[PDB]
Amino acid sequence: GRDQESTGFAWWAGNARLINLSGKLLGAHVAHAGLIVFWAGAMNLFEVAHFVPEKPMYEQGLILLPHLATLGYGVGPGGEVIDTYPYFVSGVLHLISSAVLGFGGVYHSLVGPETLEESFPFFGYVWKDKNKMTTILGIHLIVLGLGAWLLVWKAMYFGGIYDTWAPGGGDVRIITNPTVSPGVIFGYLFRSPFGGDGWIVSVDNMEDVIGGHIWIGTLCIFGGIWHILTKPWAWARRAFVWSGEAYLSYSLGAISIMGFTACCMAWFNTTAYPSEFYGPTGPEASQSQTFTFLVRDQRLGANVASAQGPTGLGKYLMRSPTGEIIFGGETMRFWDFRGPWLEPLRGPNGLDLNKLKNDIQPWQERRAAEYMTHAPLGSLNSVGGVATEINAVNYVSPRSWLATSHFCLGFFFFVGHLWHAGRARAAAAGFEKGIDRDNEPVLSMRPLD
Amino acid sequence: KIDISKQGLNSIQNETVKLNLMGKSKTMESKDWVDPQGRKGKGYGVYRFANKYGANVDGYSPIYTPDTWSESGDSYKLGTKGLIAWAGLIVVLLGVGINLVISTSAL
Amino acid sequence: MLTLKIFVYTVVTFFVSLFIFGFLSNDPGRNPGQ
Amino acid sequence: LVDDRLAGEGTGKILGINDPSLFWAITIVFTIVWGVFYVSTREIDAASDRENDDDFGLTL
Amino acid sequence: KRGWFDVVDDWLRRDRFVFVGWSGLLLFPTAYLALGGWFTGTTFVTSWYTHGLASSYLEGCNFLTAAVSTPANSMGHSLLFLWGPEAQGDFTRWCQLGGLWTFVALHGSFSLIGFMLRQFEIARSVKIRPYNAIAFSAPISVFVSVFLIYPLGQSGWFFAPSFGVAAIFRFILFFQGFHNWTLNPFHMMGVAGVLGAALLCAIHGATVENTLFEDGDGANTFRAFNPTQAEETYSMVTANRFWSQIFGVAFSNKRWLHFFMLFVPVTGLWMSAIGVVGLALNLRAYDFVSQEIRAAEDPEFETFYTKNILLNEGIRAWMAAQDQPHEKLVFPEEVLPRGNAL
Amino acid sequence: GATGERPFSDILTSIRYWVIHSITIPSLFIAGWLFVSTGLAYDVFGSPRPNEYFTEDRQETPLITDRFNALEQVKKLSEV
Amino acid sequence: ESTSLWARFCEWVTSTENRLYIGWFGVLMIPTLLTATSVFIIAFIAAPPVDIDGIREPVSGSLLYGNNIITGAIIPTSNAIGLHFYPIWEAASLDEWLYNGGPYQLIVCHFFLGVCSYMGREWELSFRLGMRPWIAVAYSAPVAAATAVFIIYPLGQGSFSDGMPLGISGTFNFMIVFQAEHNILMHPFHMLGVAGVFGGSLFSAMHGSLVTSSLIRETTENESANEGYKFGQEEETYNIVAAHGYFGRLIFQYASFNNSRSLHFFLAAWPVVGIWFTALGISTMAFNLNGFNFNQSVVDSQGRVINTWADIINRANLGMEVMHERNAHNFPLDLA
Ligand SMILES: CCCCCCCCCCCCCCCCCC(=O)OC[C@H](CO[C@@H]1O[C@H](CO[C@H]2O[C@H](CO)[C@H](O)[C@H](O)[C@H]2O)[C@H](O)[C@H](O)[C@H]1O)OC(=O)CCCCCCCCCCCCCCCCC
Ligand code: CLA
Ligand code: CLA
Ligand code: CLA
Ligand SMILES: CCCCCCCCCCCCCCCCCC(=O)OC[C@H](CO[C@@H]1O[C@H](CO)[C@H](O)[C@H](O)[C@H]1O)OC(=O)CCCCCCCCCCCCCCCCC
Ligand SMILES: CCCCCCCCCCCCCCCC(=O)OC[C@H](COP(=O)(O)OC[C@@H](O)CO)OC(=O)CCCCCCCCCCCCCCC
Ligand SMILES: CC1=C(/C=C/C(C)=C/C=C/C(C)=C/C=C/C=C(C)/C=C/C=C(C)/C=C/C2=C(C)CCCC2(C)C)C(C)(C)CCC1
Ligand SMILES: CC1=C(/C=C/C(C)=C/C=C/C(C)=C/C=C/C=C(C)/C=C/C=C(C)/C=C/C2=C(C)CCCC2(C)C)C(C)(C)CCC1
Ligand SMILES: CC1=C(/C=C/C(C)=C/C=C/C(C)=C/C=C/C=C(C)/C=C/C=C(C)/C=C/C2=C(C)CCCC2(C)C)C(C)(C)CCC1
Ligand SMILES: CC/C=C\C/C=C\C/C=C\CCCCCCCC(=O)O
Ligand code: OEX
Ligand SMILES: [Cl-]
Ligand SMILES: [Fe+2]
Repeated sequence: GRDQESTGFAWWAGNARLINLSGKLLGAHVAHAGLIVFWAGAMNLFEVAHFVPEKPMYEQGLILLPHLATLGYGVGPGGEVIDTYPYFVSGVLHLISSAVLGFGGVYHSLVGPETLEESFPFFGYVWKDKNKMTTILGIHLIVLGLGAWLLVWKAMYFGGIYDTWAPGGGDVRIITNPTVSPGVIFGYLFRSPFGGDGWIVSVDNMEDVIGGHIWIGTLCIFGGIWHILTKPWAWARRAFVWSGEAYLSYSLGAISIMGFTACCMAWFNTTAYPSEFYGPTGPEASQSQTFTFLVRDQRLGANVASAQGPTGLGKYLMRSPTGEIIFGGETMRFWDFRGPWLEPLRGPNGLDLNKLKNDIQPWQERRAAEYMTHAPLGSLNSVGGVATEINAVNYVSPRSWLATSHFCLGFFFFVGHLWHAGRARAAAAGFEKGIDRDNEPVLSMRPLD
Repeated sequence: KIDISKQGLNSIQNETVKLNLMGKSKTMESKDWVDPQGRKGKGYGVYRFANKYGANVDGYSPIYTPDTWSESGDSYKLGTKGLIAWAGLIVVLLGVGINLVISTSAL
Repeated sequence: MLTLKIFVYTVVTFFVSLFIFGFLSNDPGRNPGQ
Repeated sequence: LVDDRLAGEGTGKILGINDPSLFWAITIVFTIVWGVFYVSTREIDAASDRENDDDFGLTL
Repeated sequence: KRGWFDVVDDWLRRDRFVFVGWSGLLLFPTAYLALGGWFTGTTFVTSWYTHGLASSYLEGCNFLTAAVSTPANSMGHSLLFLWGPEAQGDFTRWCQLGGLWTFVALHGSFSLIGFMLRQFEIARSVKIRPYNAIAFSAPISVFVSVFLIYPLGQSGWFFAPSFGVAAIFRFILFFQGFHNWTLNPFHMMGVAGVLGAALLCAIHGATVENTLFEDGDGANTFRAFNPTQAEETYSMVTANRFWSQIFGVAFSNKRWLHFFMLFVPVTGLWMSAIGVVGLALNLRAYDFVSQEIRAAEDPEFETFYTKNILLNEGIRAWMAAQDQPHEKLVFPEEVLPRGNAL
Repeated sequence: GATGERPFSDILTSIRYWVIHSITIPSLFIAGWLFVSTGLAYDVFGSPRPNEYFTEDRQETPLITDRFNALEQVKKLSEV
Repeated sequence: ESTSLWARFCEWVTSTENRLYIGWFGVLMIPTLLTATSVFIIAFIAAPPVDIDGIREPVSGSLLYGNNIITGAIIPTSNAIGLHFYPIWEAASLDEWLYNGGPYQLIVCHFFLGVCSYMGREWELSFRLGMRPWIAVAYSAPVAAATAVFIIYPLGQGSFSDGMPLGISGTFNFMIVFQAEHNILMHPFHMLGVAGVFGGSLFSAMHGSLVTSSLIRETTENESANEGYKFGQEEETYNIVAAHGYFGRLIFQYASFNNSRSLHFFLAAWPVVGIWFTALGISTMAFNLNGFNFNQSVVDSQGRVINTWADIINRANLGMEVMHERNAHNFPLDLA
């Protein structure tokens, strides 16, 4: 290693001593990737070993297994786990590959070449060499595009992916006609983030997901090819700071945005995050509660359409601010919800009174009751229910865990982007270690008013 | 004003750690020194006014001075017989304690 | 109401374009460092 | 109906454009500012006493 | 030094790892006894016979729910000595009756007195000014008004805070429900003082750390300082210009800056103490009579103040039965205020 | 500098120190364990065991009503 | 000499000779903040009642409608609207716009953009003056707290009506309802935030008193020491060694800070981390991850429940829960 004597960086900032050491930096990155794969495999093995078939996935605190279920692995019609062997296979493969990755990282960090700019010119680089950095960026863009295309191939030729909107209940479908319309793809991208619109979180069928992935794979491959063959222009050289910490800050900001988007998608989406494996969402539980109370009160001989509440608005059915027929109560704020068990009862102008008066199905009622009781509310020590409940239920929704953790991560990485962007801009200018007593900039300016 | 030799940091084996504790670094006073990110040095060193005030804050109030350590304590006077007696006593006490914990509990 | 929307859109795009094209105009070079 | 309204909230339009006039306003203002910047970006660069070669920019 | 006083002063005011001083004789025993009493009460002593709860680790409570509980309301304002006419020398029954709370409080007050005296003595020995000793008056006033004056103006020690986390939370919620403590201007000044003190601390730390001087060649700037140096380590001119162009106003006097830093939280805490002293006699700024009259005459007038009033009413009605066992309040379920479907 | 006591770094890295304190700390730990397990903690400080919260006489929470007869009242309430 | 119109405009915008720095972030900051300020003042003075719960029960919050400073507020947007975008041009008339709670959304959006631009402008002036750019990082804690109470909580609860009102009594109502629904007092992140503010006050008073106690004599007794300090002077005005000696004899030697830079970094770091954690706690509780629930935890041998201070807190929460909205609920569970 090194020391503060010959570096100027303390032990709590020791990873900054390998900014200009290409081999050791590569070793550190490979070791970290091995750590990530190790966690994936170990967590998959931990979750597969603690899974019982008498309870749904969201009732047992699983977050990695529902990811494999949505890919159509070991699941059946209706969203019931049938086989649990592919999860074991995936976990074993990840855990074993982590060993190779960790060995590579340890080798490159301990006994590998310290600075690979003289023995391996192809892999060597300088942070200020724009062409080499752009070439590396293009290579990794090509790799990511290949990964997106690999995801696309699964839904088409290798058995497909789980579709929660499939006719006759959710099942593993095959996507034959993806939506590759420019108007459809641009509609999701340049949509408002507010209610009703929802930006890209509002994607409501797997055809749109597969079409967007085709688009993103093609774009990434083309951009990688473009960057391999070119170098930044004058307007780009005039606008950016060119150093390793600057590149790190850019990446930190990008992945902070990604983390916030992931949190929102986990909280709100139902297509890519089926409720069969993640439980009901926020609005879904409220809509289910109103639906089941309407059904129960209708079974007791009541007129749900003409029933009037304490405020005079409607106990079960009211009108949305645009005219659509929606559920009444405080769930009037969640009328944008759209779920597979509720859509069949919805007509062109909202809920159909005759359909919910004569054509409500027992499976719909069971889904509504289950999503009502398993609402995404809980406590830090995993106690289900509102904050004024008793210790009877040990449950916290998998959506809550992912949403909270990823919001925290996104905020902290935004703060990291701020820190590193500021430090890079200051260090490149040349005053990151303090002000110069001999030449203080403020002393040379005219005093203010 | 401050004598570095009288600060009690002369009994440290590791030269780099010794230099770290006095707030000194021979590498950094060179005009051609470059830190990991790639910034040249102005020859100040760790502290600009090291000659004016004697030493740094590290060389002013150290918290690890092996010179002031007691001459005894680096060797056990009781020797091997004391260690053997200690081993016997700790084995006996551990047995007695585990027996008492098991007996006083509900098995 | 459409006139208000057009006016607000014009104002917002004016200010955002000013921001973008000002930060694109060799901003890192405006520092007192030597 | 009793009155009239734009009726566009919660629809999912690209950039919220329901009328081409908004697109025209955005494009015209952006183009004006871009042209003003484009005329002067040559003079602005020359204030650094350096040429915009491959080594230009703030580097470390 | 030949006299008894002289030799005792020579030994007491010695240069040592732990300074004892003349005030140590009052500080160390009382502080040790208060800490030990709190730890013993939270670990072993219960609260079943005085409050009807469990407040110890022995009974199955964690760090948050363990506390030293106040005596029963029947005891009034009794000082509850170990030898008093209630415990009568019985240690176990003294612990069961709630005498450990008064023990801890009475020893803690004298420990606070001894600590301010120690601050004064150490300041005088080093020949500096006693502004640190002056600053402790705000915590001492807060402790005196909350733990002594407020219970002394109530039914008894039963309504004092209990030395615990969840007990303090219950005390806070009780103060909200019954006194409308959030609507007290003195509490508003206290909140402003505390938040402004935090603001000042953060902003001063950041401003000093980001206007440093280049006194070294290393990126670790903590090693470019020496306490005996003459020149200041940061640029006051640069800091002043930055904050003048960003905020509009800025400090130009270090002494005034640091006195303001001292002045803000002390004043906030003193104002809150005055408010609690006033609240000890149920002199609460609870309601606005004009708003109540307008809402009574007009069934359409509603503001957030009325909603807060309803919330306080619900808190009182639903907490009264268990929080005050001595009143023996039995409330039928149909008299408790309640909303629709909730 | 130093106020005239042995440095903590010197003491904590001593064979004598770790020979003396390989007995005292475990002895205190075992003493506390035996204090709790032998029932002394309940008897000294008067805390109720899990089976002594409610007696056959009263099935409600205790309440002390008299200030000067408090000793006798708490003696009666604690009766098993 | 600048000649182009754009070059002159850039030189003026990025000028360090202005009385108040403009910058490129100030270009975004000034109009948004002015818009929010104007709408806030006009609504606080003369706005009509706003239907906040969507149950046709308007709530007054304006001075002209029978309120004082303590009682006045800006009522959040209607519950019927939800998270939908409600700009001024989406209303049939200004009378309808003011009835549903438009000004709250307008002010909230403009204020969020303005505070983000304010932090950016802090960085910008730090760069232009030749400083180190982390005063902006310090400001991120209050920025995150404001975002959490104004944006993230409505985002997770599905409506802007669950947002914090722009008033005093409205703030107290927000706090009480938050406690009744999430048990915020039992949240470790709220405990960390409380520790942060209490420690910030402690350390601010401690530092101010220690610096004021070591002032070197440069005046007489008929004038203040502030007159003893001269702006722009080079020598230090107080005895760091004397203050360190006093503190190290007050507690013990190795507890005080001998390094002024380290002491000021600690002063900066404590409250910032505390507020970061409390804002993270609010944002986490937005997605219904409440605090510790030690209700009916202590149970005796026969199975009966022994109460605790946590149970008393639960009784208070039940009291303030069944009354936070009297007529807005038709079903037993508050799932939102
Ligand atoms: C180009 C630059 C930006 C330009 C535009 C800027 C506008 C700024 C306006 C000012 C106000 C600030 C922004 C407010 C955002 C509010 C987001 C919201 O109400 O909701 C967020 C939306 C969620 O949309 C939801 O999407 C849902 C999707 O619908 C459908 O979703 C599924 C589809 O299958 C299901 O079928 C489901 O039933 C169905 O309803 C619904 O439509 C909901 O009504 C809808 O609200 O997420 C999303 O847009 C995805 C994630 C968005 C970004 C991250 C948001 C969280 C972080 C905030 C910022 C950082 C804070 C921390 C740092 C602080 C310090 C700096
Ligand atoms: C260091 C100082 C100190 C101080 C100030 C206190 C203060 C207090 N203690 Mg604590 N205490 C201490 C140390 C101290 N304690 C020690 C070392 C122990 C041993 C563990 C205790 C154990 C203890 C117990 C067990 C109790 C207290 C309690 C109290 C209160 C006692 C009330 C009383 O009537 O006092 C006595 C009154 C006085 C005024 C004494 C002063 C009289 C002067 C000196 C005249 C001397 C004249 C006399 C006629 C002649 C004697 C001389 C001759 C015998 C040689 C008071 C708040 C009580 C409590 O808190 O109740 C809730 C209680 O129960 N204390
Ligand atoms: C995420 C993980 C991580 C990784 C991969 C690295 C990586 C690296 N660190 Mg950093 N570091 C980290 C976290 C990490 N660090 C943290 C948390 C801190 C704060 C304490 C630091 C502080 C720090 C300092 C102060 C320094 C480094 C340095 C180094 C580099 C040189 C290694 C070396 O010389 O000493 C390795 C020393 C040893 C011989 C220990 C070997 C133990 C091995 C590696 C354990 C892993 C083995 C595993 C159990 C089995 C794998 C085998 C396989 C077959 C399965 C290395 C690339 C050095 C540097 O700057 O280089 C120029 C250095 O000066 N780091
Ligand atoms: C991994 C991510 C990635 C990254 C980090 C970069 C990074 C960079 N790109 Mg590359 N690029 C990528 C992927 C990426 N690119 C892809 C996928 C493509 C194919 C479209 C390109 C095509 C491309 C071109 C054509 C150019 C660059 C340039 C640059 C540089 C300028 C920075 C900049 O964006 O200005 C900051 C960003 C802006 C001012 C605004 C951009 C935001 C756009 C306009 C949003 C709307 C999207 C757009 C209309 C595309 C359609 C959407 C889609 C659905 C079809 C920088 C080195 C420039 C250059 O230097 O080339 C050598 C340049 O001229 N890139
Ligand atoms: C993408 C290029 C970015 C270039 C650099 C930008 C730098 C920053 C500039 C300032 C940005 C903030 C102010 C913006 C104000 C104008 C926008 C506005 O108010 O729109 C508000 C309008 C609302 O539009 C509404 O639409 C309704 C129907 O849907 C009705 O028609 C309403 O009348 C209408 O107002 O929304 C939009 O214009 C949609 C914007 C979509 C943006 C997609 C960006 C995709 C690429 C980036 C992806 C990541 C984005 C960040 C995500 C994480 C965030 C934490
Ligand atoms: C575009 C700009 C964006 C941000 C704008 C910010 C505007 C606010 C500025 C307020 C300055 C007022 C200072 C007065 C006093 C004054 O003149 O200050 C000036 C004072 C000068 O200090 P000196 O070192 O020169 O003093 C020397 C000594 O000898 C004094 O005796 O500096 C300070 O104390 C800074 C602390 C200001 C703290 C102000 C906080 C806010 C106050 C509360 C606001 C209530 C609003 C109610 C609305 C209904
Ligand atoms: C350099 C460095 C570092 C780092 C490091 C790292 C990060 C590493 C990693 C590493 C890694 C990352 C590793 C890994 C490994 C792995 C392995 C070794 C595995 C194994 C496995 C197995 C053996 C399995 C088995 C099985 C099967 C087959 C089936 C089922 C069952 C079981 C599970 C049993 C540190 C920080 C120290 C610092 C200094 C420097
Ligand atoms: C897959 C998928 C999809 C698709 C997607 C896509 C296709 C996307 C794209 C995306 C994109 C395409 C994005 C972009 C972005 C961008 C950005 C975010 C930018 C930024 C920028 C910046 C930040 C800048 C800055 C600046 C300025 C302004 C000034 C000067 C300086 C600088 C340059 C720095 C969908 C949804 C359909 C469905 C689902 C799935
Ligand atoms: C009552 C009384 C008394 C007194 C007593 C005493 C003085 C005692 C003491 C006692 C004591 C003196 C105790 C203590 C205890 C302690 C403890 C129980 C501790 C614990 C700790 C912990 C649990 C820790 C934790 C942690 C960790 C591990 C990590 C980091 C953070 C912390 C540090 C928090 C007398 C007889 C005089 C008289 C009568 C009455
Ligand atoms: C000289 C010809 C060369 C290039 C011109 C090419 C294409 C012009 C195409 C479209 C211009 C109008 C764009 C309108 C966008 C949509 C507006 C709306 O949604 O109302
Ligand atoms: O609005 Mn305001 O507070 Ca959210 O929870 Mn449901 O809704 Mn209403 O109640 Mn609770
Ligand atoms: Cl409802
Ligand atoms: Fe200071």
